[PDB]
Amino acid sequence: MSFHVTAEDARIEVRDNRTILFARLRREDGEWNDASYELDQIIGNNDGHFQWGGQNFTETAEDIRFHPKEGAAEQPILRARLRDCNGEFHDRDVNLTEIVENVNGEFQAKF
Repeated sequence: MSFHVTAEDARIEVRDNRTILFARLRREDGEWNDASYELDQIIGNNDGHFQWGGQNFTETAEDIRFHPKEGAAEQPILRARLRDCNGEFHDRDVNLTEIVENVNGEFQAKF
């Protein structure tokens, strides 16, 4: 059970009302380099529904927590409370690791 060796420092943060994800990534050289990339251009909130597309949903969301590995499943889910168009806020979750992948300490959006 090893999705990709192991994920360390793989957490997101709120920077300038924008989502920012940083983590140690390994390049083909076999070296581990800590990279940081804003998820604000990858994830998004649509009227309270979690829809990753490219929005600074981080400002319209709370409880900004990312877990790229869930127990033995190593399920990468992004948790965030979004506020629905009615004004109701609820926590949502989406597979962020499946959105962007590691390309030698860099990120690439598959969606």
